[PDB]
Amino acid sequence: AECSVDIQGNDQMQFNTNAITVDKSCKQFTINLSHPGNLPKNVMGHNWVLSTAADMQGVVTDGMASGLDKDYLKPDDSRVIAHTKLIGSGEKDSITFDVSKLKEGEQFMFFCTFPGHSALMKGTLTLK
Ligand SMILES: [Cu+2]
Repeated sequence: AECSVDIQGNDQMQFNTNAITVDKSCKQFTINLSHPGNLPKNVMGHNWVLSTAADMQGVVTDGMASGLDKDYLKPDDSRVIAHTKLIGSGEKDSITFDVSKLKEGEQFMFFCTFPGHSALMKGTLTLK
């Protein structure tokens, strides 16, 4: 019914949710990411990245090593199901993905891959 979620990342490196539900009747699902903090992208950038639970650590680790120009994602990373771009204070970005990409019998996590943020900026994404 709701086939979208609004999510915020702030200067305190908090997402305003750590559990997202995706209604299976949704053909597509949309994440609307915003940055209500004051700090710029280069030191407080936030993105919203989706992978299986198992793939999270790898996506984070390799993303951190990728650098700012790459939005802290490994280019062509096969583990990344969907992702917004990286944004700083006052910016916003949306990503819409096909719900068909989420199989039953699997665990999914969302997270920000800006260096260090995933300690706090992460959570679960679950079909409903
Ligand atoms: Cu972040």
